[PDB]
Amino acid sequence: SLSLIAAHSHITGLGLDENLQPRPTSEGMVGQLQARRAAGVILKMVQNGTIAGRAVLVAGPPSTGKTALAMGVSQSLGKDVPFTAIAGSEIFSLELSKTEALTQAFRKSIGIKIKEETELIEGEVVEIQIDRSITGGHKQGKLTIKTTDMETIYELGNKMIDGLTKEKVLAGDVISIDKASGKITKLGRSFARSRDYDAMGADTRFVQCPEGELQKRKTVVHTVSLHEIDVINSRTQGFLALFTGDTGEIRSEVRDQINTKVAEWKEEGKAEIVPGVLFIDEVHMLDIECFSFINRALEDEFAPIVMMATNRGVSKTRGTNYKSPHGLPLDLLDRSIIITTKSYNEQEIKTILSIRAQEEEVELSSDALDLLTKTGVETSLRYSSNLISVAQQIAMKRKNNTVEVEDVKRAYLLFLDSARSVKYVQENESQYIDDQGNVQISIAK
Amino acid sequence: KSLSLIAAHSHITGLGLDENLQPRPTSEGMVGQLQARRAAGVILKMVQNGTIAGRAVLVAGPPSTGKTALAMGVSQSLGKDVPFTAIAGSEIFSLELSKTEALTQAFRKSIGIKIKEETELIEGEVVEIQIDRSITGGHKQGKLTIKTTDMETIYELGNKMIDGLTKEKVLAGDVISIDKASGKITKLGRSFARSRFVQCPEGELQKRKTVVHTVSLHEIDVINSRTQGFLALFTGDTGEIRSEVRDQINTKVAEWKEEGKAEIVPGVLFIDEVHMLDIECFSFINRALEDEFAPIVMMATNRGVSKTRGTNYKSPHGLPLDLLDRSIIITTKSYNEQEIKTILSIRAQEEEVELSSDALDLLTKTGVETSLRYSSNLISVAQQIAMKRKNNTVEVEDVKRAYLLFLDSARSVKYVQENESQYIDDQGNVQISIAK
Amino acid sequence: HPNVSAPPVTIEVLGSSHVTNSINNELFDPLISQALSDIPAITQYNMHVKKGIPVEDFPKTGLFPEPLNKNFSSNISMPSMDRFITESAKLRK
Amino acid sequence: AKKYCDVTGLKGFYKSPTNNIRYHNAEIYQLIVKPMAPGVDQEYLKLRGANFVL
Amino acid sequence: VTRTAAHTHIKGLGLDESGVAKRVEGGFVGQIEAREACGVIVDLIKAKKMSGRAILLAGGPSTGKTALALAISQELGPKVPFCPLVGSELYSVEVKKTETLMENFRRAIGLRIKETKEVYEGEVTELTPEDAENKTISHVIVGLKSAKGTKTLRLDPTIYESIQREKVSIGDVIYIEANTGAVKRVGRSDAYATEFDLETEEYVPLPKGEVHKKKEIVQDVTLHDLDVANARPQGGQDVISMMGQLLKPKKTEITEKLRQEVNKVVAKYIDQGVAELIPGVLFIDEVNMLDIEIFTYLNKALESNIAPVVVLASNRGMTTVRGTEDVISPHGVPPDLIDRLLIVRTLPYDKDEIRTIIERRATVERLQVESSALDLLATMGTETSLRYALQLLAPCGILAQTSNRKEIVVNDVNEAKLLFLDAKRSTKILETSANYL
Ligand SMILES: Nc1ncnc2c1ncn2[C@@H]1O[C@H](COP(=O)(O)OP(=O)(O)O)[C@@H](O)[C@H]1O
Ligand SMILES: Nc1ncnc2c1ncn2[C@@H]1O[C@H](COP(=O)(O)OP(=O)(O)O)[C@@H](O)[C@H]1O
Ligand SMILES: Nc1ncnc2c1ncn2[C@@H]1O[C@H](COP(=O)(O)OP(=O)(O)O)[C@@H](O)[C@H]1O
Repeated sequence: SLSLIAAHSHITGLGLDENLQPRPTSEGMVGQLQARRAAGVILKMVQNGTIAGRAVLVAGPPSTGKTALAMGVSQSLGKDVPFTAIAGSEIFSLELSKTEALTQAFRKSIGIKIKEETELIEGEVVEIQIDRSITGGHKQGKLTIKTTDMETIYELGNKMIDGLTKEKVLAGDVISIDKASGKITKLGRSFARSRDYDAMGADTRFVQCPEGELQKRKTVVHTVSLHEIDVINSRTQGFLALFTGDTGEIRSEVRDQINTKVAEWKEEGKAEIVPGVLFIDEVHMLDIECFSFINRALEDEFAPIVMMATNRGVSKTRGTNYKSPHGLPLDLLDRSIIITTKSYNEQEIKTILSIRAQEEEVELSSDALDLLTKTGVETSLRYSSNLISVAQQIAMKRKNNTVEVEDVKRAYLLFLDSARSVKYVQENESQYIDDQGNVQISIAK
Repeated sequence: KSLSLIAAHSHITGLGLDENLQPRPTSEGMVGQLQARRAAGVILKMVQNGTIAGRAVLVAGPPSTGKTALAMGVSQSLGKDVPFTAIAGSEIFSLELSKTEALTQAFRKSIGIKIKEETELIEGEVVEIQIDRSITGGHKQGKLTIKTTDMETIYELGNKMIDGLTKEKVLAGDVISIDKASGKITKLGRSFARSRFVQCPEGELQKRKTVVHTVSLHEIDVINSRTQGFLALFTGDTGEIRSEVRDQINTKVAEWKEEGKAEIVPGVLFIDEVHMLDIECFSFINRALEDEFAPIVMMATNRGVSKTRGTNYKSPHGLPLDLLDRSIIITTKSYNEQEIKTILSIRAQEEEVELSSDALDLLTKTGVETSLRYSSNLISVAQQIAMKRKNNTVEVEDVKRAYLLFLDSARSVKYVQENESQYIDDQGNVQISIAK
Repeated sequence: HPNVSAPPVTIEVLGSSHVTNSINNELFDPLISQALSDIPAITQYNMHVKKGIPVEDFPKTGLFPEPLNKNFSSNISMPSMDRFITESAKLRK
Repeated sequence: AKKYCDVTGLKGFYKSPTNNIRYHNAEIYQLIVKPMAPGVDQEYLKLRGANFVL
Repeated sequence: VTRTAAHTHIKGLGLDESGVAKRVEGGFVGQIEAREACGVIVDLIKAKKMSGRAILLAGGPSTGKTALALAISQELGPKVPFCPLVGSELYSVEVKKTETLMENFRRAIGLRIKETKEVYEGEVTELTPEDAENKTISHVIVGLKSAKGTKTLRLDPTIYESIQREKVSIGDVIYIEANTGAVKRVGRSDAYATEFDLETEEYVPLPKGEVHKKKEIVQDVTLHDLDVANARPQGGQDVISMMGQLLKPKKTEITEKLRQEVNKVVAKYIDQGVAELIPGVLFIDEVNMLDIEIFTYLNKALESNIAPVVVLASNRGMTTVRGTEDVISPHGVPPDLIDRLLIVRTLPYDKDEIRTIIERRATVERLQVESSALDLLATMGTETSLRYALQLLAPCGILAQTSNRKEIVVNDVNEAKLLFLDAKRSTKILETSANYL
């Protein structure tokens, strides 16, 4: 409910059939049939989970849909599978090396599955009768736990007495206890016990009294990535480092031990490895060290499928002085299979613009849709998609619900594209600041 | 006063200006630069008005022409409790603070807030103390007799005053100041008893004292950031104070000014060698003077059509065109013979030099041919030569001796250029051998 | 040994005892000052046995790091009378 | 009980150590309390009910 | 009296209800097309629907781009968050530049939480702690007293421990907030002032109001306030410590996991109706100083579901992108990023609208200027530059003041022109002289 309408919100997944054959327009993806079929093949070898460490690169001109196809793959992948979409700019960090940043991304994109078996007793405490042992060992207790429905009396050991005293629990406090593992929580204070005390505590929280059965049974599936285990096992209190981000170059012995005991955990069967997809968006913005580590780090069995996107032609590779295809070295293009996208004609532009109009609740007339189609095929798709919303606001300012041609024309007049801005600055170069730091601010010489 | 030896700008006590902002030819230790002194007086009145925020002025000219002297005149003539921050250009390049946030600290150190508060203070001369210890020490009562030059009284003490009087051992004859609210005693010193000495204070104890506090906005920013104590003001480890604490402080001081509990005291930021800043620092200076809680920024530079740091091109004054558009420029001119002579006489007067008229004219001529700082360095060393021959008056032979011993710039340049083979060039080639 | 030893900068607020109480609490926190120190053994015996305080209920102590020798315990150096002989070469001879 | 000035009735912050008379400020002390004749300080303390002399 | 900064005279966009632009309103004069474009933009922001919108303002120096950003800032109002920002501020030495960009992105999204503040003021008459063991006090009964009456309270063990923290005895004026539980000791009462003639106890008088005071407030927080609230490398943000912690915490790279969890908790609170989501504006002034790596991260981060409206401003022409060698581009913006942008052009000015600007800034700063002095200032502004005239309004008023006059005449203008020099005249002086001016 927090999420708003983005540029890519219309995409719900790859519009495939059961035979990996894309429909002309399904699940918000229009055209790119060969590219969508290749992405579907990649999706199937992810979902099989039998092949490790493949590199697939998505190449195309700008405003073609490499990012769109990647997040479509993510949506068709579903939850409980790790998906890491990072840019190439996130690698360069001050306290972490670039190689360790790629290792953190690789182990953030692969995880294991763990099943739980919970027998929870969630209820409001009525009374804590303590049976004080004379020697003090094996203290007994008589807990009076009570929901709205039923109440009963339980038998408590010494360590559960210690747990209920190391965090202060009183009468009227809502707790839950697991029978199998012995986990103790304190949800807070029941709402029926709110008017006893005139001023609340600093930490005191008000929760509803639970309903229904006292003792409930539930199973939970947990998906933990390998990087989270790397963070946890590194430090004594390492769960804060999952959230602050201060990990600090986890050594190789820790990762080797974690890999070998995840392997023998798979052997004894408590966990099952779930592979995932790492999406390195704008991979041309990387050093040659990152490319070399990507090449050598894809040959481990715990390596995810790497998807990279590039709009660069034959340009130079960063950190060197020679030009290479796609801005990538030939070693990376050796271990790669390229998905090549192609630009759109006017019908695909019309359908994508209609989809983005239906996504943002903008009701487009047919003539205005044709005008936006012409502006899209002339300048770019994304300029027209950004023109739709401001045309809607212009129409709403004119006390109208739908957009006409006049609102689109006024939106085209008020806001400029890249080409008109380029011509408008190339016509008057004296007013702008040059490359040599020269400008004329006087309006009359 | 503090620790004050003789410095290069010690003779300056302000701007020699009248009530009509007309500069006197020689007043308050500063001579020459009449237009620059009138412009700096206008800027001084602009600061003293306090209704104008975020203006940038630039003093430019040849070296040794008194731009730093003009800024020190402005600093001395501001007065006390109006903030003045003086920084060199090479100071914001930090290994633990970003350059823009160091500029934000240097901006916010120069805006002060003025809070007036009143406290009760008991300051008198103690006649005698008398404390009776208990059977064990559960309760301690005692009596205290203090006096002034006018009054005399006896006080009954509870537990906490006796505990605060045993700590900081107070005897008969001491003069102490007792803060009733905070329970703080400070020993001012022993009175006039022959048996440190301070006279016995005047009468009317429990007197109302008003202390006016001026605190810069940077201190309130460090205080309000809960991760930084006030010890970051002294140790200097603030560590990139965030924006939300700063905007909270800005709204709070605004509501203090509208409520009437405080009064904003604007100040002057002076940046020495502003041409050593880089282009992004210039950009932040461009977009930081727009703010209402911004000082009046003085920049001093001498470079002319130099390259800008961090860019490849060249711009006037070493500054890009937009910052020069945002600033108004005060131009300093060079000195003729009479102004150099009067500067040298003022400097010799301050450094306690009794010097001959002909020796003064010789130093004046050396200050005309060679820059003024050479002659100003030469007076004191000639005076040391003068006491070396047991003469209290500096003569012409002392000045000639100081010329012969200590070289100026052009003679050293010539003496290097004729004997370039002995030194080390750009390629690191040196002929250390003296023969063959 | 260090040349100057100085306490932290005293903050003085005129007219409020809450500042004095807060600063006295911060500088001399009883948990932390008890942590960097020890309890006297007579007080431990009077606490555990006579007043019946369990051993686990004691505040945590002994957490100050051990200095390298007894010589590194404090910055004050006593004038060694052995050094008085070697200060003057005539006296040493 | 609140302490009051014995001669002026205001807040007696100070009491003289000689004759035990609570006075208001410096003018009161130097004009009345110091030149006070003997035998009338007990007369002042009788109104407060501390005419110690018996 | 109020201080006047550079943009004090502008109050807002000055647009009509129909969307058309009045010629002289809101502190603006001229610039009707860019004002109407920014009005459409602020209607888009007030729609509270879309995320990741971007707008670049193009035009020469001294054309009023930052004026338009401030007009947008006031037009949205104090309710909508606004984070104006210089493009040089992203290069930090504690944390990487992309994480600072994402921190500003979270800083431009705000919440509103309605909460009530109920408080108890007065003197401790009674303090009876009832033990009811089960060494541990079950509850403490504390009675407060002010001038308007007295009231008795029942308190938990934690407020009792906070009371013993503050060293509250009988007769001390306290402060108790019912929801938070803060206990603050104001000082001892005025009726207990003569127990001793001299003691350290600060004697505050009795409060004149009712003991119990209840009022409601609104808490304007941002998302970034929350993320720095629950991501501390060294915890303990709640405890008031006047002297800081012994280890200074460093700014760190806040992970995506904490952002997702904060988003989940905020969505849970919004679905209960407790909190309201107010998207804001991140304004980046002088985008041409951004590195290409920040441009790449901006290209990635303009596609998020919670991103705000981003306003960029630039003045360059065909310029090399910073961090590149052979990438010329309009306004220093790389061509991939400029596809997402909506460029609004800003025009220069002529003499008459410069004159209306100069008389507006004369009226706001309350200097009376003569008509021929205004014509001279307008002509000199057309010749030198606009901002030179704007900055020489005030020394003309100063030189009029020192001559005991309130109206600026021409002689003050020529005196200020002789005293203070523009960039062109100082450059002309710079070129002729040889020894560094
Ligand atoms: N196959 C597609 N189906 C629907 N919309 C698309 C498709 N490809 C691209 N788009 C549109 O393109 C815009 C962004 O495309 P993007 O992925 O940024 O292109 P590129 O991959 O070249 O950078 C989005 O607004 C999206 O609506
Ligand atoms: N008008 C003046 N009155 C008094 N001393 C001056 C004056 N002008 C320059 N000086 C002195 O000349 C010396 C060098 O001048 P300085 O201010 O360093 O020049 P700049 O500002 O160009 O570096 C300083 O010791 C300064 O005191
Ligand atoms: N249309 C306008 N109406 C009134 N004042 C303006 C207008 N345009 C610019 N200004 C004034 O010019 C001053 C500087 O403008 P600024 O925004 O700094 O220029 P730039 O757009 O180059 O940053 C501002 O203080 C503003 O008050």
